[PDB]
Amino acid sequence: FMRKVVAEVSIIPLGKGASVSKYVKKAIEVFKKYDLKVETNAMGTVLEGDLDEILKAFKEAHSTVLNDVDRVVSSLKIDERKDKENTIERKLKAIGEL
Amino acid sequence: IFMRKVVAEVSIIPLGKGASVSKYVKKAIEVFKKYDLKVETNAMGTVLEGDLDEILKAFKEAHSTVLNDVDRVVSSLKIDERKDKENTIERKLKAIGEL
Amino acid sequence: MRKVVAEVSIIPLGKGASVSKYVKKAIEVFKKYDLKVETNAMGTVLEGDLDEILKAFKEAHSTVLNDVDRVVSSLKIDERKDKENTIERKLKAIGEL
Amino acid sequence: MIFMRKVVAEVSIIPLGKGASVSKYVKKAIEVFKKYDLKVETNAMGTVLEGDLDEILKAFKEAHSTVLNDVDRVVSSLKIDERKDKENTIERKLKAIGEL
Repeated sequence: FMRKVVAEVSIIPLGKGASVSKYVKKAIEVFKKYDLKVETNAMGTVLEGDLDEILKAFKEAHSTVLNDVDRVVSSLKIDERKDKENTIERKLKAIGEL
Repeated sequence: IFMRKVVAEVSIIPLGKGASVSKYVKKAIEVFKKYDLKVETNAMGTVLEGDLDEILKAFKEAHSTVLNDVDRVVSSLKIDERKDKENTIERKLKAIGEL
Repeated sequence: MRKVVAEVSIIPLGKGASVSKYVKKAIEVFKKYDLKVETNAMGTVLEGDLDEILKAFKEAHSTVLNDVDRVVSSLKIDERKDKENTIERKLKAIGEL
Repeated sequence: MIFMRKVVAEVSIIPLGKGASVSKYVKKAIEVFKKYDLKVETNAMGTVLEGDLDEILKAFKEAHSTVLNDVDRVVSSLKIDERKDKENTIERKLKAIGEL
């Protein structure tokens, strides 16, 4: 990485009803192809790594799901700072989660 | 006796105090322990599982707790609810093989 | 009165292509409350009491859930205590009014 | 605008700096978006964009980065709504929602 950040992604296919886990699992598999730390939770997936890699993984993940459906709503949230390292563990420690 | 279970995610961001906002966020998270909710904090937000009304109240309090020490706060609440299957963190994670 | 400016986005997960149909229903719900409502292409901005917004949010979400099996709704709140916060004030502060 | 893959999006660039006021930084981000080949419609909680997906991703990164140059931390969000069965435009969504 050159410019590390911490992010969270959510990819939701529309028009396929409520059972969409099969599509979401596909998106998660996409992130794992990149040089990123992947921590999936029940409402999205947190990523740690190069900003460009995250942007590319986000687009691919979104696009992969869209390939199987007609509409997808995807969200990408980036948290980047200059005063400290941008890592998952640092954020967790800062709030006493470790 | 009445449980309308949903899974949600909350993020509270205090503004005007620079980059170091963890001290405020920690306080907001503490609030959740007072409610009958499952709490799973991650690096970008806090996932909650429990009654919808309880999550709405916990959200308002967490938001307000931070606003007490800062001048401005931007808070987000996302709700995921379905009526065909149980709304639990465990089931969602199992469904995608994370458990 | 505890005024805030907020944004609500509701995603209904159905098997048809028209979601706007259900979202329109959610927007009508907002209008039953004492709130200023400004809908845009990605969500609806609300201005009014925090409690009223929380109630309106819950009802809008629930109304859509009555038509589809799953709904993902988001509520974002921007509250400040140093100044009065309103839709028009926020817009003018950035020269977008 | 010029595109190969049009989508409708909403962005919010939140600077974590000194003082509750962030208007200066927010306007800076908005000016960045306007420099790209996109339709820009700012509302009180975010900025809606219409244009090519890649142009939006580029604009997003630059807006986020330009704000980060002035403050020590930035939390930026991008939400994309893309469909293949109908055109992805602000106008269509507004007409479909009863606003136009």
